[PDB]
Amino acid sequence: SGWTFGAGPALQIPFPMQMAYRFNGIGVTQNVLYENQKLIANQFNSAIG
Amino acid sequence: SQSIIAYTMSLGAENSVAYSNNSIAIPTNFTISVTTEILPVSMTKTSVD
Amino acid sequence: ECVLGQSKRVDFCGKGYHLMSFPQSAPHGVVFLHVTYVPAQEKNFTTAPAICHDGKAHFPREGVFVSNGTHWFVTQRNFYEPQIITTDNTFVSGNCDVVIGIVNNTVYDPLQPEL
Amino acid sequence: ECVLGQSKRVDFCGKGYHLMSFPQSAPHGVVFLHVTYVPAQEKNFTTAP
Ligand SMILES: *[C@@H]1O[C@H](CO)[C@@H](O[C@@H]2O[C@H](CO)[C@@H](O[C@@H]3O[C@H](CO)[C@@H](O)[C@H](O)[C@@H]3O)[C@H](O)[C@H]2NC(C)=O)[C@H](O)[C@H]1NC(C)=O
Ligand SMILES: *[C@@H]1O[C@H](CO)[C@@H](O[C@@H]2O[C@H](CO)[C@@H](O)[C@H](O)[C@H]2NC(C)=O)[C@H](O)[C@H]1NC(C)=O
Ligand SMILES: *[C@@H]1O[C@H](CO)[C@@H](O[C@@H]2O[C@H](CO)[C@@H](O)[C@H](O)[C@H]2NC(C)=O)[C@H](O)[C@H]1NC(C)=O
Ligand SMILES: *[C@@H]1O[C@H](CO)[C@@H](O[C@@H]2O[C@H](CO)[C@@H](O)[C@H](O)[C@H]2NC(C)=O)[C@H](O)[C@H]1NC(C)=O
Ligand SMILES: *[C@@H]1O[C@H](CO)[C@@H](O)[C@H](O)[C@H]1NC(C)=O
Ligand SMILES: *[C@@H]1O[C@H](CO)[C@@H](O)[C@H](O)[C@H]1NC(C)=O
Repeated sequence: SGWTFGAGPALQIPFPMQMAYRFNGIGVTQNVLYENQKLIANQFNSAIG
Repeated sequence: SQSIIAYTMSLGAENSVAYSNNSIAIPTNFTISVTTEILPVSMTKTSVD
Repeated sequence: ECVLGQSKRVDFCGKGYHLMSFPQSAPHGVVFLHVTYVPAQEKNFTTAPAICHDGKAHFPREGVFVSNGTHWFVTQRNFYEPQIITTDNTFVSGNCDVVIGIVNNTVYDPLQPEL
Repeated sequence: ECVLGQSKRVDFCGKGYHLMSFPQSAPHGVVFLHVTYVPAQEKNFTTAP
């Protein structure tokens, strides 16, 4: 769901679409993520590993 | 008849969300809510000789 | 922070999206009344990340793309209000060959019918 | 504030620009994993107002 389950009913949304929402909240446009999705996923997996 | 029973407590009800990579849910109508909160600020001033 | 302004911290001035707060006094204490906003009456839609016009990819400026089965609209995120996709609520970046899930539609240009 | 939402307070949910946070449990305690965003590979330019 994201942050929608802490202020009411839970609403579903795809994870790559939510990552763009969270990218917009720091000042970076959302077209940056959609054109670097695989690299970001690889970095996240390597960092959590 | 009435009696006293003992059991193991439960935590809640299952709310599995319908997740796909192509579906989103958007609310359509709203409510206004008012809640209350209570806080102590001070106590009594006493003196003993 | 709750009475003299509007707060963005989660679950600080009540549960929900903060709107207002009012104070009252009690013997040796204070009472706060928090007024918030709650959504309701959800629905179902199909979504896409971008729309590929002729050789170009269009991204939504402030909303999100939705569909009702046959036609596509762009709406705001916290309330359902569909509008026809135009060149004044989307921006172009690149071509439709790198994004995963890009779909086809048409984008209306509000200048040609004028002349 | 870090798990149920996205924070703007500096150095609250980690060092950097906050993206996400995940909880885990430990004996008599909790553990938070903070996922942030860091810039890199700067350059040089001339600016005008
Ligand atoms: C969003 O939610 C509000 C309530 O939270 C909805 O307002 C309510 O709408 C119903 C249906 O029109 C109203 O019921 C009516 O009651 C009278 C009897 O008083 C009856 O004669 C009518 O036939 C009808 O059933 C209800 O009064 C009304 N509530 C308030 C406070 O005005 C609103 O409709 C919702 N929005 C949408 C788009 O559904
Ligand atoms: C999805 O929404 C569109 C909105 O355009 C619906 O199409 C319109 O339906 C009305 C009512 O039948 C017609 O008067 C319009 O002429 C239709 N629009 C066009 C461009 O022809 C469509 O019916 C909706 N689909 C569903 C499944 O509800
Ligand atoms: C949503 O998930 C489905 C299922 O994984 C994806 O459907 C497949 O997409 C690939 C192309 O990437 C096709 O080769 C397959 O034939 C599809 N499977 C079907 C139709 O059963 C779909 O692409 C995903 N959508 C997005 C936007 O990633
Ligand atoms: C969106 O439309 C374009 C063009 O109408 C499609 O691109 C063509 O795709 C077919 C098969 O998919 C190819 O044989 C053509 O060579 C493509 N044309 C060009 C100019 O590259 C595209 O496939 C459509 N989108 C989807 C999802 O099918
Ligand atoms: C919403 O998802 C699909 C798409 O319309 C529908 O079949 C389903 O019944 C709806 N509700 C839920 C809970 O998935
Ligand atoms: C950036 O500043 C000038 C302008 O290009 C350049 O000469 C210099 O080497 C660059 N790096 C630093 C650290 O100043």
